[PDB]
Formats: sequence, C-alpha cells, structure tokens
Amino acid sequence: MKIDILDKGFVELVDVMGNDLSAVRAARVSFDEERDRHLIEYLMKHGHETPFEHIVFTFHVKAPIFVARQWFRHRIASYNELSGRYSKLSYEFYIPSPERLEGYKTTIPPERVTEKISEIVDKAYRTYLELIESGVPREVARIVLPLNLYTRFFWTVNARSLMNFLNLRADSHAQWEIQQYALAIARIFKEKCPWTFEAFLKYAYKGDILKEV
Amino acid sequence: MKIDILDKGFVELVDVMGNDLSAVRAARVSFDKDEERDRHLIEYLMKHGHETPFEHIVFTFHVKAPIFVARQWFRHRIASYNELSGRYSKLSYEFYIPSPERLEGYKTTIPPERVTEKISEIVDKAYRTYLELIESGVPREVARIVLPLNLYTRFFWTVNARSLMNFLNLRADSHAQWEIQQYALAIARIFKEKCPWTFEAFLKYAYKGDILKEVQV
Amino acid sequence: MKIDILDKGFVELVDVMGNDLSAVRAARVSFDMDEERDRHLIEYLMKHGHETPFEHIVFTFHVKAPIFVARQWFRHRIASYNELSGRYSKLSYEFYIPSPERLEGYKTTIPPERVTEKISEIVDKAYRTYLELIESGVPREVARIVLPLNLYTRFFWTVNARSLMNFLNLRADSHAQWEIQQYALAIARIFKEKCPWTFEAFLKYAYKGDILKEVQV
Amino acid sequence: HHMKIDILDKGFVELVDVMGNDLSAVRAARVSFDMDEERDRHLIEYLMKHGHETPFEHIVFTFHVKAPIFVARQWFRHRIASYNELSGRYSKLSYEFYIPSPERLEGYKTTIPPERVTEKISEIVDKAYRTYLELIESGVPREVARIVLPLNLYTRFFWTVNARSLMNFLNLRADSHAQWEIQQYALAIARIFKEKCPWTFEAFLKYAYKGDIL
Ligand SMILES: O=c1ccn([C@H]2C[C@H](O)[C@@H](COP(=O)(O)O)O2)c(=O)[nH]1
Ligand SMILES: O=c1ccn([C@H]2C[C@H](O)[C@@H](COP(=O)(O)O)O2)c(=O)[nH]1
Ligand SMILES: O=c1ccn([C@H]2C[C@H](O)[C@@H](COP(=O)(O)O)O2)c(=O)[nH]1
Ligand SMILES: O=c1ccn([C@H]2C[C@H](O)[C@@H](COP(=O)(O)O)O2)c(=O)[nH]1
Repeated sequence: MKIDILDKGFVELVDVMGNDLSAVRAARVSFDEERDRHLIEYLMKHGHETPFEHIVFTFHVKAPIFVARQWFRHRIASYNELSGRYSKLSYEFYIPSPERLEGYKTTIPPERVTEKISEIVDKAYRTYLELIESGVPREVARIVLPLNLYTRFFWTVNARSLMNFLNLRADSHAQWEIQQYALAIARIFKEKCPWTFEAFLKYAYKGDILKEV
Repeated sequence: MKIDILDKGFVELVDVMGNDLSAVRAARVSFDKDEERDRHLIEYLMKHGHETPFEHIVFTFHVKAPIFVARQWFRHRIASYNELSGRYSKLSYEFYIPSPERLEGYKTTIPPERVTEKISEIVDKAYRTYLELIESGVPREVARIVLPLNLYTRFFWTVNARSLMNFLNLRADSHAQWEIQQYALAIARIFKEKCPWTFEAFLKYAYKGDILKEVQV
Repeated sequence: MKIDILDKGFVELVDVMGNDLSAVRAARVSFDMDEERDRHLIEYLMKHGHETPFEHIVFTFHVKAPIFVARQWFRHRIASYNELSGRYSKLSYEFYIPSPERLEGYKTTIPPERVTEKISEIVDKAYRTYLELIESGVPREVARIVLPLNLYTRFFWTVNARSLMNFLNLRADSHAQWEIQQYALAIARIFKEKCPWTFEAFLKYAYKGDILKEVQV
Repeated sequence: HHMKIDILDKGFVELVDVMGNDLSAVRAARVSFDMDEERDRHLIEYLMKHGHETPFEHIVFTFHVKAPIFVARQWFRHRIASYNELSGRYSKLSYEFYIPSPERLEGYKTTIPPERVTEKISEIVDKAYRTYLELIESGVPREVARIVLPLNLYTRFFWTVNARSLMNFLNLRADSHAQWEIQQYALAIARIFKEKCPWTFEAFLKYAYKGDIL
C-alpha cells in the first residue's frame, strides 16, 4: 500500500504488527466482535491508551526536509534517514503548485512564485554539483541545498503514538504540506485498524480535518 | 513458543514484526536478499554502535512472573506494558516458592528444606487472610496489600530489538537476581530464533553480560 | 519542604530547576522572542495544547511509600528513578496499616478495627519470618519475598512539569487508588508552590482529573 | 548559568540552567543501600565503571543553542531530551548563515581555491535569501517562502537534557567520525558538562567515553 503526496513524495506501508485485536488482547492480558468492539470504544473514551501500544507500523516516507524537521520532533518513535553527507543527493525538490497560494492575495501571480522557487532550486543544485566536481566533500557542499529537498526515511511507531501524531498533524493549524502526509498516514491506519480508528475519531481525536474527509 | 520459568512462570511469544532483514532495509532506507552482504551489514552496524536500525524489529511477549521480578523488569522504560490489575481482579493462589536447590552454595542454620517450609507457610497464611478479607467485604485494592512479593502476576511486553538487547545486557548477567536471569535466558532463546544474525552479532560485538556466552541459546 | 502521607510515608522536594518563566523563555524562542504578558502566555500555551515548553521545568522528589503504590507510580516511564534495594539492604519494620476510616463507606462483615487487626497480624508474622530467614543465612534477595506489598520503600523521582501534569491527570483522580491519590495531592501542592502560574493554568485548561478542583493545593 | 561558548562563525552554546551536580548522583545512588568526599567520588567512578547510569539522570541541564539547520537536524535525533526551536513558519528569519572558512577545506585538494568555495557559498546563500525576502514582501506565507533557504541557515533552540543522556550524545557527536561542525558543538557541550560535573565528567572520560576527540 502506497500513497503519493505533494509533487514527488510518498508514504508507503512497510510492515505492521497486530490489529484491533492486539489492543483487546493486551487490555485483558490474555493469550466476539461486539464484545471486543465495545472494549476498544470503552478504552478509547476513558483515556486508557497503553493497550494500543501493542500495535506497531513501519512506514517508508519520502518528504521534503522542512516537513521532516517537523515530523522528527515526535520522539516516541524510531527513525532511519538517508545520509546526505554520505551519498550523492538526488535532484528531488518540492515545487509547490500554484493552488498552494490559493486564498492568499499576492503581489505577483502564484505561478510566478512557483517559477522563482524552481529557479533557486536549480541554481542551488548546480552550485552543489559544481562544488562536488571541484572536490568539495558532500557533507559540506550540500549545505547550500534548500529546505524543499526531498529526503526518505523509515518510521516505526505504535498506534498510541501514531494517534498522538494525527492529533497534532491532522489539524488545520499544522502546515498544509505535513497535513497531507498525515491524511495518508490516517488512511493506512484506518485500513489496518478500522475499529481502533473509528473509536479514535469519535472519542479521542482532537484534530479537525479527519472529521471531514 | 512458550517456555516455563521457575515453578509457575513462563515466557510466551505473542507476536513479532520483521526479522534480521528489517534492520538491513531500515539501515539502507530501501523497501524491496543477499545473505552474505546482509549478515555482513548486521555485524557492521553492531560493531560500530549503530543500533537504530534494530529498533524496527518488534516483539510482543506474554509473561507470568513474581511481582519482585516484575518490579525489576518494569524498570526498562523503552517498552510497553499491560499488567493484570490486583485492584480490579481476584488474585489467584499462585506464588513463587524457592526450591531447596535455590539455597545451594549457601551455609544456613537450617536445612534448605526448612526454608521452603517457612516460606510456604507464611504465603499460605497471608493468602488465607486475604480471602477472609474479600468475603468480609473489604475492597480488593486494599485486601491484596497483605499478599507477599512472590505473588505471580502476568503482563504483555512489547519491545523493539534494540531495547531488548539492552535488557539482556543487564538481566542476562550473573549480577542480576537469579530469578530474572532465568527469564532473560528465555527471552534470549526466542530472540535467537527470530533474529539469529542480529543475536550472533550482538553476542560478538555488543553484549555486556556474562552468561549468554557460556550457556547455549 | 516535607509532606506526610498515610501513616509513615512522605513526599519531600529534593531539587528544582527553573520555574514558570523557564517555560516562558522556551516558548518565546519560536517567535524569535515581556512581563505581565508572560503570565498570559502560559495560559495561552496551556489552553491551546502547547505542552512542550513546560518540559524545561524539572523536579526531584524524595518519596516514601508502600510498594503497591510505588509499582503504580513507576508505570510513568517519562521520568527517572532510583529506589531502595531489597537485595542490597536489610529492610526496616515499616508497613502501611490502613486506619479504620479507610473502609468508611463500605459494608464489611467484620468491624474496621478487625480488618485493621488482621493486616497487622500478617505483617508481623511475615516480618518475623523475614528476620528468621536472614538470621539463618538466607540471602536478602530471597528472604524478602515473604514481605507484603504494604511494605514501605523509598525512591528519588526526577520528572519535568509536563510529565508531572500527566501524572496528576491520572493519579490526582478519584478513579485512582485512594493511597496514590494522597501522594498526588502532595505532589500537586509542591508543584503549585514552585510554578503557580503553570499550575493555575493547568487546572483551568488541561487538568483532566477531579479531586484537584474540589481540594485546595 | 551564564556560560557561553562561540561556535563556527555565528553560532554558540549557552548554559541556561542546571539542576544538581555530582552529589545528586551520589545521593540517588545511595538510596539503594539505605545510605565523605573520598568515598562519594569513589562511588561515582564505581557507577561509571560498571555502567550503572541511572543515578546520573538526576543531573539536568538547559542549553540555549544557535546553529545551522543541518547541524540541528543531526542534533534533534537524540530523543531523550526536550526542545523548543525558532519557528520558520511563525517569524521572519534573519540573514545569518554558516559560511565555511577556507581552512575547513584543508586536507582536500580542490579545483578552485578554498577562498572561491567560500565565495560561491556566500553567493548562493545571498540569492536564496533575497528570493525569500522577495516572496515574503510579495504576500507569500512565511511557511512557504522559507523553503528556498539553504541548510546552512542558523536556527536557535533550547535544550534540556540529563547527564546520562548527555554522555550518550557525546559518545556519538564527540567523535572524529561525525561531521566536523557537529564535533565543534559537541566539544562545547562537553566543556560545560565538565565545568558543572567534574567528577562525573572525569569518570566518564576514563570508563565510558567511547569517542576519540575528548
Ligand atoms: O552524523 C550523522 C549523519 C546523519 N544523521 C541522521 C541525521 C538526519 O536525520 C539524517 C540526514 O543526515 P545527513 O547525513 O544529511 O546529515 O540522518 C545523524 O544523526 N548523524
Ligand atoms: O490504578 C492502577 C492499577 C494498575 N496499574 C498498573 C500498576 C501495575 O503495574 C499493574 C498491577 O497494578 P495493581 O492493580 O495490582 O495495583 O498495573 C496502575 O498503574 N494503576
Ligand atoms: O537487581 C536489581 C535491583 C534493583 N532494581 C530496582 C528494582 C526496584 O525498582 C528497586 C528495588 O529492587 P529490589 O532490590 O527490591 O529487587 O530497584 C532492579 O531493577 N534490579
Ligand atoms: O508546525 C510546526 C512548527 C514548528 N515545529 C518545530 C519543527 C522545528 O523543529 C522547529 C521550527 O519549525 P518550522 O516552523 O521552521 O517548520 O519547531 C513543528 O514540528 N511543527
């Protein structure tokens, strides 16, 4: 299962451990859908979230560094990112679409903003390649690359922690770009743990965009 | 996979996510096998202290053990726990009674046999009043306070590979109480079975303990 | 600053780093940044869910409590602990003996004075056997298993303000066992005494328990 | 408090607050045994020797750091810590970037002279910043306009970390195998750690420090 985000990014499921029943089982400490469904809802409305920690996912994410810097602030998880200082960086940058400026009245046409961003990316990237060819080590040359440069990482997180992620990132106050990734994460999560997801939206979700998608 | 520990405890594998290759893919940041090179990478990561890739291998265990063992176990914070509630459940007549062989190598003023008898007696008495209290109408959360530390409890433990190795370093060591050493050995066996390459690399480059290299599996 | 809990327990403040303004500094950095606004800033953070700035306030408490209380307390993983060892020290004769009032509000087949009496009996027999075992040469780590969960233990707790507020939401709640509720009240008071604005803001916008909105400090 | 060390061309590491010291570790450790300058210190060495690191968690520090984003990203990977950072989506970012000096290139035979590399990095940074300012004045949201800024832009953050976690940070960053720039900041953190917790620090170097530059 893979979901494309922004112009060249993505979120794909690598592996998963357990399902809704994993939480049920842990809550009873042992080893009827209606009996289980109801327990899941019971645990969710009373704030008993530890049972949901026994469900874990591993995602493979392709995102712009500026989205990554926000994403990595979630410490109750595991990460492994590509090493920019020990591998030639690919020519992958996030170039917003003109619809990204929609709502904002700017001095210049949104499509012009799109153009200026591409320009910087190119000059920056060329300077980079120029630096490497000259013999300047990667760890140094890449420091002139912009924040929209794409990076990839593996993310392992438990269900409780994932729900913490969505409360903060699947919300209109978060930057739009990461919101998009959050929706993708939300969808994959819903697929693997429908019961836990249903209950989350109803009693614990503090966000606002999932209640409308 | 279920292993018996002590007189009434056990270690059982509930679930597991990934294997040795999960660390390999995590380190390369590529979602796609070459034994030689994969194993070589595992050893490399273990040898240079790059433990983050191993956090992508996760286990969920179901454990039955004495409370005095759980208290030491629960000290490992990078893990998830779910234990039976004594304040929300009638506890079962199950306690750890050390075998006479447990005081072997110790000079005592009474036969090891007597120690077992003394321990078994108080336990029996303590449990007795606990029941009298329950029938009497005394709330469980209050009635169970007269129950000794050797009472058995059960929990679910979800821990990633890295954190599990750190557990082995401290518990699968002769300096840890004998009773928890037994559980760590059981953990190690299951760990060895699921991630053989990582385990071997662990023993070879990072394990700080002293028993996992003198006792098979 | 020491507060007595139960019959022989306590909550004592060992050290503290920062205060309400520590959280103010942190949050400021975000906007490249007062005075009376600082107090209003704290409410802004508390009400809109910006908890990270409070992680910069830290506490170290010295706590004496029954083991059955310590075990629930230690479940809070975002903190640091160091406790009295039952295998490295000769445990002292000190157990939690509920007062008759503890049952007040419960129909009991036997008088509260009786329940109270039965607990003491077990405690005494258990400790009795404990000393006998020790006297006989039985290692401390084994001998203590006959001791009940109402035995008092001591530990140091270092935790930040955000994690502390998390502890209060859960323990400073009538759904938690009465014994730990009492400890939570002492912790709440000390926290109120060191970070009045943060605490005040806490009860008003983020506190999810009940007892702290009816009980003072 | 007070302590401040300058790093690179425009960065720094400032000690904001500290809780406890060596004895804090001694005390915490003592509790286990229900329990002298000579003995207390011998204990700290004992704890380090055998790896009993829990006691050092009762020593906490609060730092104020100003460093380029590429260094900060590496830094934020340390999870047992608290952070608060300058927001690129909430404030107009200043014209401050890490410009490697010519000597940073020493040891490397490069086509164009080091001075030149410095020049070219300065130029690209200048164009990127001007485009950033241009889009800002044009009404483009800050969170969107700052995406054209290079990774050598300076950021600022507060860092609250305990001594054990701090020794963990040094084993990885206080090492020649880590980028030079992170090494410099790591060396600064170590200096302050040393000043405030001599015994713990000195024992660290002797029985646990897995690095090679301290
Ligand atoms: O020395 C290093 C190199 C890499 N990374 C992690 C930091 C980033 O999260 C990601 C990209 O690193 P760079 O190689 O580009 O610095 O990998 C580190 O923590 N330390
Ligand atoms: O109110 C409660 C009940 C249970 N537990 C956790 C504590 C122990 O780790 C385990 C068993 O607790 P008891 O119910 O026996 O106290 O579950 C708590 O933290 N708080
Ligand atoms: O080998 C040991 C000794 C102590 N402790 C921690 C466990 C408890 O939190 C407290 C008291 O332990 P006991 O010595 O009573 O087991 O210290 C351990 O985890 N392992
Ligand atoms: O919505 C936000 C804003 C800030 N930050 C954290 C991310 C960085 O560590 C630092 C600055 O982020 P930017 O505002 O530049 O994205 O604060 C987030 O995680 N999410």
